Parts: sequence; structure tokens; C-alpha cells
Amino acid sequence: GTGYDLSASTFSPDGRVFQVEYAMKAVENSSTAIGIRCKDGVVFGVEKLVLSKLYEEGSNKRLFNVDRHVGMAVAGLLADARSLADIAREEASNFRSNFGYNIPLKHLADRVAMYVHAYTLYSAVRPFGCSFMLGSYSVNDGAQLYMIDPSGVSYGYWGCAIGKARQAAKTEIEKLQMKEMTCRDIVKEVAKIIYIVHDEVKDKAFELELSWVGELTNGRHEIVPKDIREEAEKYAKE
Amino acid sequence: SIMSYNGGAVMAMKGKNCVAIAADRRFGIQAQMVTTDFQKIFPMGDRLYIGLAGLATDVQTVAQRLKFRLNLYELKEGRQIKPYTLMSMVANLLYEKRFGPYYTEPVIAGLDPKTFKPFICSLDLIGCPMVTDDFVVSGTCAEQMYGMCESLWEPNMDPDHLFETISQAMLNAVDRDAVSGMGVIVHIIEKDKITTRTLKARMD
Amino acid sequence: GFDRHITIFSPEGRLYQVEYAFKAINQGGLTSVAVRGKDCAVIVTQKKVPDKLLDSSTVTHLFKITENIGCVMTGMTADSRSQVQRARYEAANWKYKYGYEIPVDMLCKRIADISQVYTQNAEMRPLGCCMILIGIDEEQGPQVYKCDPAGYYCGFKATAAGVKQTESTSFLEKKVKKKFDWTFEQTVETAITCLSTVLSIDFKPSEIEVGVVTVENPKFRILTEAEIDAHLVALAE
Amino acid sequence: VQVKEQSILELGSLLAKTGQAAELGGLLKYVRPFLNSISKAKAARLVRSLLDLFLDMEAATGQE
Amino acid sequence: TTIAGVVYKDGIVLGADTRATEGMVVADKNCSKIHFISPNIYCCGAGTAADTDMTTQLISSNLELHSLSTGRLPRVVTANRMLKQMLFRYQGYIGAALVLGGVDVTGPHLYSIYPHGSTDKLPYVTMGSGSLAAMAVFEDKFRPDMEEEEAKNLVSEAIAAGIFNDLGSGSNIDLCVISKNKLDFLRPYTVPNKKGTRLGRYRCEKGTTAVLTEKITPLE
Amino acid sequence: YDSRTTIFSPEGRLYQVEYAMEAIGHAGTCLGILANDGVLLAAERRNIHKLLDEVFFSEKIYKLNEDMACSVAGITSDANVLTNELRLIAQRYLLQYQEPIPCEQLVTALCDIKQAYTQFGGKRPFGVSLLYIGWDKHYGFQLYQSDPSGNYGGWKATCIGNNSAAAVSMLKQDYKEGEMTLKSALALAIKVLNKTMDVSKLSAEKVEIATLTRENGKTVIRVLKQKEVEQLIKKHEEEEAKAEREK
Amino acid sequence: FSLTTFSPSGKLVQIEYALAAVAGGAPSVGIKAANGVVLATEKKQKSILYDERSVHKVEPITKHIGLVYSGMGPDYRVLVHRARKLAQQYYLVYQEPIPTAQLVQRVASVMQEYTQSGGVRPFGVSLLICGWNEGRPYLFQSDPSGAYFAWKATAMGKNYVNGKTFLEKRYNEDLELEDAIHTAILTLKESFEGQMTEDNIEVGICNEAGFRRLTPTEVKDYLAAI
Repeated sequence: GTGYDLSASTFSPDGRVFQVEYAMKAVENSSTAIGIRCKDGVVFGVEKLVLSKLYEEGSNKRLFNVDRHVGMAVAGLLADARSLADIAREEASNFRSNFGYNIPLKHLADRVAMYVHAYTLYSAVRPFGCSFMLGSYSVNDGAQLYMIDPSGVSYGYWGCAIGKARQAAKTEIEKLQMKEMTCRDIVKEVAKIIYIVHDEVKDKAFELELSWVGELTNGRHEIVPKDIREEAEKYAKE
Repeated sequence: SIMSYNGGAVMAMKGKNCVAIAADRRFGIQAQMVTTDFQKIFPMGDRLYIGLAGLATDVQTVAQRLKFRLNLYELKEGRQIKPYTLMSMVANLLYEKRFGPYYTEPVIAGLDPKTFKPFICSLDLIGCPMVTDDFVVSGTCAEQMYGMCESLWEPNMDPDHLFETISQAMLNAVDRDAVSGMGVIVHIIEKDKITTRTLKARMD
Repeated sequence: GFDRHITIFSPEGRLYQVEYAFKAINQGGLTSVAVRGKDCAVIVTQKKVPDKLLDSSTVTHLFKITENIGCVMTGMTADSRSQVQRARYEAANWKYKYGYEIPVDMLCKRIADISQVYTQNAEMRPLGCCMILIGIDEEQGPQVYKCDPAGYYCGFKATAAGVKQTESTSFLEKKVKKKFDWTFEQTVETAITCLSTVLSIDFKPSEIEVGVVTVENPKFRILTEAEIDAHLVALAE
Repeated sequence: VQVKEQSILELGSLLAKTGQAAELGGLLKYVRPFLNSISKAKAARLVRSLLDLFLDMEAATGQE
Repeated sequence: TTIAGVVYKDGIVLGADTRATEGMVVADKNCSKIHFISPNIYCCGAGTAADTDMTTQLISSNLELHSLSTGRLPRVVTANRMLKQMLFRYQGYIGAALVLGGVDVTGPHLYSIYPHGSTDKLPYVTMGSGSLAAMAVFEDKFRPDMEEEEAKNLVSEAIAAGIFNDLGSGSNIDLCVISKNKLDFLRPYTVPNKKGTRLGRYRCEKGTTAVLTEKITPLE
Repeated sequence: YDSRTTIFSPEGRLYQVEYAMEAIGHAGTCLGILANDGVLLAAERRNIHKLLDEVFFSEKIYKLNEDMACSVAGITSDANVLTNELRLIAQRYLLQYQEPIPCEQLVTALCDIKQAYTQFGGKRPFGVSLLYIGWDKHYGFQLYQSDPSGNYGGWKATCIGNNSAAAVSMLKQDYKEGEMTLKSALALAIKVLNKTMDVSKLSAEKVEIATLTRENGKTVIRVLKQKEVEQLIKKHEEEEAKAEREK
Repeated sequence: FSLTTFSPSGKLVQIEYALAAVAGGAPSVGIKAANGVVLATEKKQKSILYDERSVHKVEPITKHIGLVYSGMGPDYRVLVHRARKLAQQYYLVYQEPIPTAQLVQRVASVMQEYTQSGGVRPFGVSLLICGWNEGRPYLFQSDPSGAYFAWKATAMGKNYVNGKTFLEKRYNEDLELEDAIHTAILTLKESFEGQMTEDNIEVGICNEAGFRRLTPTEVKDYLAAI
């Protein structure tokens, strides 16, 4: 503390970077998220606090489309999250322009994690206050899902959660048996887990932003049709 | 052509423990002479001289820049320049302007500060060194100096006969060319003295 | 003050920032062992996987920088990946500028020079990750080197990095002092028993990931579950 | 050029092995030009080694 | 200018003429067209002499620095790559045609470097204005895995043919033979062209060459 | 109170610059005395450890141009770069005008660069003050003293060393313009150096002196070697002995 | 700020801390003999795990310039790389002078990027330079902030004071032949704690023929009969 947690370039006496240790606290404080790799795809899901009913239908959505087959579910400081999503979109576009075809998810996650590490390495710039999952599917490489901490590195996840209640979500995620369940029931189950996570116990009403990618969508990461997934929300309510 | 814009003819030859550098003293545009006392032989040291041939403006610019670099190097080191090192410095200075070359063909003539070993070399416009032990020349009529030297030069020559041979070659060459002449300056460098002579030349 | 806050020389005549980064390598809870043998060099590090929701396929700390050089990383994972990317870029750039493949010692020297530039100046900070890189080199046999956050690139025969690196180095010093060369069975077994004595869990053949570079067979073999299980069975026999 | 001093060392070793005293004494008195032609330390230690070997076995207390 | 090289059994033999001409007039009769790079590799030059000299000196300096940094012997492939990058960066403005030869830990190598940056590895290489004659001599009298003396003789024959069949080349033969353990420069190896003696004392004694004025500045 | 270099004081003083200039007095000792047909510099060799070889041939005295020479009295790190820049400026003027640079112009350029260093940016002032002796066509022999503040001065007898006050007092007491010659200037310089150096009978090794003289249309800057210096010391010792005994 | 900095009234505090750091613990003695210069240092590796033929303390900058150093070895690597580049650039500019001893003074002078442009944090290594391409040898020392000193015999280790005292008492002298390396090893012995061996001691010699880092064979040969 004191003089060591002032700039990211200052190492702790024990050998730690306290700026990122505090940036992780913003992710821990912001709303939670969940992403599950189904048998033939990856299903996302994020609850979003409607801080006031003055807002329209779900805006500043935690889900983003960084590429044609790749989607990003982010939590934490949302402005820097959107800036990082723009960075990821630019990286995917550059890779498609240079090497053709579609950017593999592992390489995209590695590059964006390296960019985040570059931002947390120096002193003038500050570490990003956001953690996100990158999910994509392809016929060749199946379904992948990588999660990036505000300072850490991408890690392969069968199913991951980040935000306010990580352990509470992860317990039921590990309770759920993935790797053999189709993405439909996985949408139902991610909605169920999010509603199991507390929504109105001490906060306002929450909206359910759920994303899709898989062979059922032949790649092409898109937001699940909310009109037909309201019944999945109803099953989650029960 | 361009190298023959202002004329010029510079000679350098080797004797026995002595060197000799000579050059015409004519400056002028294509056809006319402007002055008969133009300087093309410049002393880089007590026993080391340089001769330049080409555009007179490029002659003076190369001389001034080389003097600047040489003075800086002498101040940095404190020991006198070796003629091989100065030829190298000239070569680098010329090559620094590879695509904008100074249209000059410098030659080096002098003695080692300690061993008193004669050293004569020539350089092209780009800066290729041509180190030999008999003679080098430059200018519009370099072929004439070659033709004269290939029969008037003798190895291990006394400084007096070296001066006689260099004077004969320069006078005949500036007589047989159309752009250079009207006076020949010659410097004889020995281990202890410098002999500067202005030859009796056809002023036309 | 700020002697211990920025990369500046201390009044006592020391550099505290890199001294803190070296302990940052200890932070993270991991260890690695590198053993050079008669003809091969093997590196093994534990694979600490919390919960199975992670993909054990990609949680590794060892990578292929080029076709013949493999590294293992100890410390913070972000800086580790950044230095791995830098090493791969350096190897590719060396192969482009110079036809022959980059020697492992030269790659370690370049990485250590980058780290020394990092500990120089004050705008940036040193990367808290210690890299041990191995590779077969002609006219040199197996070669193992370590580049640290300071920039001191060295290490040979038996070298370890991590939290309990001192105990592993002591045991490997005892082993190398025992004058007997290790073939391509004894080197791997020596590394495995070193890491097992450091952290006594009997090393179920899923929590470690060993990289091997031999002379007759080049390339950085990341040995699979079957190979590590066979080596463990042979050792515990 | 240093092979000669190797021969001197080789000769001294055999003289010590056999136990010769007069021959070793003559050799020590003869090698002085070679002692003052090489490195001072190397010549000095060669002198010490030859002297110690000479004083080892043959106990000429009136001559040592 | 005529330079050539061959890969013999134990290494490389390089040959070159020593005629540096300005246009159509001979300027240098002993111009060293074989340039040292590293104690195991040499390289012959052709084309613009100044550009060739500067390029080869830069490559030699960089490769000496590289060898000092690595602590090992340098490699012919590395020198080729450096030369190719440097020349292709300038897109042939460096009018330098080079013949690189050397001995590495992987075996002797011989390469041809073109001003535009083209390179290739060949058992025998010829370059320069009179390159055609030396290439023909090789094609007629080349045998793979040919011994040291025979390789030297073949290179000498090719250089001599280039000298006597190209007017802008010759006046000496410069040779270098290199192997795993031998680096031997030969300088003038054979002088097939000797200047005839000057008949009569064609010299000028003192008293002639009337001088207008003379200045004497004695030194220490 | 001190801070980043480009500051002032509540009174309005540049206390960083003043501190640096006072620190120049600490360590090093050089003095310059101007006389007719020759101006000379005297320098005190600080470290005379027997383990040196004295191959640089000059430590305090630096030849900066054909017609001038300087002597630094500050930290050597800035002294080297300042001497290099001064030689570069002199040779640039020589290239531009094809004429030796006047001493005043050279000193003004150097003090301008020092004023710039102490003026703008977060850069340290050049902690070095140096003398200059030289000859020109306009003013003949000249002597100048420049401080790290960038405010040079045209002097004729000055010292810049540790006991600079004592040395300048000794100069003022025993300085006579007009009557002064090169030999008398040598005698005065050796006497004042003996005064400012506590150990009497100064060795020729601990004192380095250089004299600039005007030969026939050419400036010669000769550094006095050991034998000539100790001969001057012997003559000075004879003078001191005669003066002391004649009372 | 971004240069050599932190100079209060009458002091160079940051430079003084750098000089305290370069006190180090590696003696790295240097002796300028009549025939040449010997730079000998101590390689006391921690345990036997480290190697001695892998990393070196003596680096040949060019044909006859050898270099030995002091504390902060990682800084020394960058410094010697810069010195090699600078010497190579000088040799390329002034082509073919075989510049070693007419360059040793020059390369020491161009060791101004070494400290006069410190780079925020000054270098923490003092280095000794040897060169003999002038008919005479040269030994120079560049410190973390100063410049060439032109030593004849000195040490830059933890016991550099007593090492220099041993050098002067043992009379480094002027008539000493090239084999003053024995005296250099003896001076190391005073600042050495152990039975020094061929791999434990690294020494390079620079004579008029050139510079050469002595292999462990000759180092052990010299260490024999000591």
C-alpha cells in the first residue's frame, strides 16, 4: 500500500502489481456474467441492472459482436469494456484482411490479452477495468470459449463466470453437466443459473441478455431471439 | 562533359622516400579562363597534400568539408593523420553523397609521419580508392597523364628527378589538352621540407 | 525518497525494483525444473489447475518458440505470454535476417537484453516472469538457459525456478555432484523425482507437463499423458 | 622453445626418482641461463621444485 | 572485370582480375577485387567499384559484430541474407555484382549476388564484364569433387581466358583458397602480362623544366 | 529549497545555478594570465596517484582550435561534451567563413548554449566553468572566463579553482600590465600556483601549464613539458632563496 | 530527467549511489605491462549448477580490444554491445586502420553515450579497456559517470582498495614483461575466497600481436605453480 499502489510500473515489496489488484476489484463489484460451451456451440448470458426505468429496451448491452463468428460478453467498467470491444473488432478485421478467412478464437484471445497486458505494463496508461469472455464456434475447430481478466491471460473454459458473484455461479456451472448437452437446453440452463444468482434480493429488476454461437447458427454469433427465449426465461423463473 | 565543366588536371607521383603532387592553376567556365591562380592542391598536413579535379565549386566544397572533418579528428585524437586514414575519410565523405556526388576525383600524396613511407592514391567521384605505388592523376585529360607517365616514370627516383618527371608530364599534358593549363603548380614533399614551384607554362 | 518505488539506484548501492520483481516470479504458486543430460535436455513444471471448468488443453506454461527451442515460464501469466510472444518474434526475425536457426544462447541473450532495457529507464517496468529455455545445439549438445527480469541470462545442466526453487536446486546440485551422466531415461526420471521431492504429491500423470529436446530427435516434444505416465511407471518401479 | 624447460623438468623427475644428488646439483647450477630467459614466476617455481626434490632424499647436511 | 569461384572438395577457391578501368582507360593495375569478410569467408566484387567496396565493408563489419556477439563462426547463408536484404532494399541502385564464397560448419558454400538482389547457390560462379569466358571455361572443364591443386589450376585457366578474351579485365590473377582449417590469400598468383622494357634512357635530367618561382618551407 | 531546474526563488534568485557555480569553486584549479606576446594557462593536477601513465598528454588543458585552448574546472562528464561542442562550433565557423573563429564569438556561442541549458526544459545546468586563451586578428591575445550561469567575462588575470579567491588576490597584488612578458607571466603563474597549493616546492608533475604564443603569422600553443616546467621551478626557487636571504 | 541527473549543490548523489553499486564484489584486476595489458577477473558462480563456458566476463570488443567489468553485468552486456557497435562504426568510417590503440583512446572517449547520456538510470558498471595497436599498450577505465582514466594497474571489486594497495606494493612497475599475469592472479588471490581454478578465474591478455581471452588450459597452467 501507500507508495506502491500508485502506478502500475511500481512493483510491490512482495512482488505484486497492486494497480491490477484493484482493477480486479471493479470487475468483482460490477454485475456478473456466465458463458457455457455447449456440445456443439457456446452460449452466453449476462444480467444487466436497469438502474432506472427511464432507459429504453436493453441498451449498453454487456454482449458485443467482435467478429462474424465471435462474440464478447464483458463485465466491469463498461466504457473501457466498449473501447476494448472496439479494439477486438479492429484486431479481427485486420486479421481477416491480412491472412484471410476467420480469426481463430485462441489467437484472437491471445492478441487481445497481450494488448491488455501492454496497457497494464506501463505507468502513464492504466489497466483496463473489465473482464470478458470470447466465445466462437466453427465446424473445423468446434466451439471455444476464452475468458480474459483485467490483467490476466486468456484461459480455455468449458464454462466460466465473472462479475459480482463468480463462485456462486461457478458452483452451479460445475453442477451442470456440459460437453453432452445441446445449446438449447444450455440457453435454458444459463438463464436458470442467472436467476439462481440474486437479481432483486438487493438490486433492481434485471434483464437477460443471452448470446448464441454454434452449428445450429452455422457460426454467425448472434443474440438469441428474445421473443422465443422469453419462454426459456419463464422456465428459468420456475 | 560535366566533369570537364571547369577543366582541371591534377597529378601525383612517387619517388624514393619522397612524393610529388602537381596540378594546373586554371579556373573558368566551358571555354574561357577566369583566373590563373586557382587553388586545387590543399595541405592537409606538414607532409600530406590533396589534389582535386572537377567542378571548381565541388573542388572547394570538398576541400573545405575535408579540412573541417580532418581538423575535428586531429583535435579528437591529437596525433597527426596517416595518409591512408585520410584517403579513407575522403572515400567515406564522397560516398555520403552517393546519389548527389561531388563531381571531383581527389588524389592523396604524402608521407607517413613516422616511417616516412611514400603514399599516393586516387579516388573516383563516388569514392572508390585506387592505391598504387607509381602515380595517379585526375581531371579531363587523365589519359594524357597516363600516357606520359607510363614512359617517364622510373621506380626509386631521386626527388630532383621526380620533380623533373612530374613537371615534364604536367607541362606536356596541359599543352595537349584544350581546357586545362596556363600554369602548373607542383609540390615536392621530402622527409623534412616542402618544395613549391610554379612551372613556366604556356599561358594560352 | 522513491528509491524503492522507481527503477533507480538505492542509497546503499542496490536496485530494489528488480529485487522485488524476482520475488514476483515466486508469486503465483508454481515451480519448474530444467535438467540437461548427456544428450538431451528436459524441462518439467507442475500444472496447477483449479477446478475442471478450465481447459487443461490450454493452461500450459511451456511453448515452442521455434522448431527446436522450447521455453517454460514462471511468474505472472500475462508477462509470461508477452515474453513468449517477444521470443517467438525474435526467433522469426533472426531466421529472416540470418539464414540459420537462432541459437538458444543467442535467443536468451536477446530476451535478457530486452529485460535489461526494461529495468533501464523509468517509464516502463520489468516483467515479473522468469523464462527457462532449452534446445539442441550442434557442436554443443543440449543447451539450457534462464533469462530473468533483471537481464542476467545464464544457467546450465540443472536449473530450477519457482516458489520452492531453492530446494530443487539443492537436490539437483546433489545429483550433479554425483558424477554419472544421465541418458534419455535418467534425465527425465531425475527431473520428475526432483519436482516430486520438492512437492510430495506422488505426481499423478496429469498435474505436470514435461518438454523434451533430444539430439537424435530434435524439436520441442510436449510429451503427452501416455509418455509421462510411462515415465512415471518406470521411475516408480 | 619451452620444450627445453620441459626436458629440464623431465630430467629432474628422473633424478628424484633414482635419488641422484650430484647430477641434480649440476643441473641446477647449469640451467641458470634458462631461468633468466622466461617468466619470473615460472622460473622461480621451477627453482623451488628442483631444490625441494634435491633436498628430499640425499641428506648431505654439509652441502644442502 | 572478371571474377569467378568454384567449390572444390575441401572448400572454395575464388579468382579475380585486377583491372579497374575508368571508361575505356585502365586506372588500377592491382585493384584488389577479392574482399575479406570473415576469416572463413571471402567475396569477389564486380560492377561499380565504390558501391561494391562500401557494401562489402558494411557486410564484413556487421558479420564481425555478429560473430563476436554469438561467439561462434559466421555462416555463408547469413552473409548472403544480409547482402540480399541490403541490395533489394535499394532495388539495384547499388550497381554491385558479388561472388560470395566461404566455409561454414555445415560445409563450404558459394553464392552469386546480383545488383538487384538476386542470389543462388552454385557449385561454380562467374561474374563481371568478362564473366562469359570464365563461365565457358568452367562448363568445359569442371569436375565435381576436384582436388585443391586442380581447382586452383581451373580457376587460373578461367581467369586467364577472361583476361585474354576481355579487354576490360586482367593484368594480374588474384586467388584465395579456403577450407575447414586453411585460409590462404595468394594476391598476384600468375602474371601473364608483363610490361616491355623501355628502349633507351627516356628520362629528363635536371636543369630543364624552367620554373617561375620556388618556395622552400623546411620542417622539424 | 530546490526543485526542477527551471524555477525561481521567492526572492527571485536562481539558487540551483548559484549552487552549481559555487560548486565549481569546489574541486579543480586553473588560472589564466594574459601578457604581451604570449598568454598562458596554469592548471593544478588534482590526482597524482603513481598508478597512472599520463598518456592522454593533457587533462585540464584542452586544445579546442588552431588559435585557442581552454581549461575546464567542473565535472568531467559535462566537461568532455562541452569541449567537444566547443571544437565543433569553432570548426563549423571555420567551414562557414574560411577563417579562424574570433575568441569572443566562440565564447559567446558556448555561453549561449549554457544559458539555453539553464533556461528551458527539465535539464540540469552544465556544472562546469572553463577559461579560454587565444589570439585573433582583431583583438590579438585574449583571455575569457565563463561560468555555468552562462555569463562569460573578458579577463586578463584570473583563477577558477578551489582557492580562486587567494589566487586572484595574489595575482592582483603582483600583476603589472604592459611591463608583463611571457617569462614574467610564467614566473607569476608558478608563484601564484605555489601560493594556492599548500605543499611548497611543487613538483612538475602536479602542475600542467600551456602557453600560447604568436610566431611568424602563426599561433603556436605549446604545453610546457616536465623538463621546462621544472626548470621554471628551479628559477623560481633561486629567486625565492635570493629574496629571503637578502633581508 | 531523461539524462544523467540528480545533482544537488556540489554533489552527484545518483552518481555516488551508482559508484556504491559498482563496488560490486568482482575484483577484475587490470595490469598494464611493457609488452601488453592483462585483464583478469573472478568467475565465482553460485553452486556448480551454473556454467563457466556459457557466459564470459571478458569480451573482445574488436581485434585487439578486450574488456573486463564490474557489478551490474546485465548493464555491462548492453555497454559492451554498444562499444562493439561504436568501434565497428569508427572502423567503417575510417576504413582499414586496424584501429585498436589509436582507437582505444577514441573508443574510451566515445564511451560518453555510456554515461553522459545516462538513460534516466545511469549504468552501474565500471569497465577496463586494453589495446595495443600503437607499438605501446593501453589500459583505460570508464566508470558509471566519469571518463577515461588511463590506469596502469587497478582493481574494481569489493576489495578494490586492498587490491590496489597490493598492486602498488607488489610494484606493478614498468620493466615487467608480458607475464605480469602472475601478479594479476596474485592480486585476485587477495580478493578471492577459495581454491581458484581454471573455470573460476577468467583472464584476457592484449599484447602487440592482438587480444586473446585465455582458455581454461592456459589459465590452469598459470594457476599451477602459484
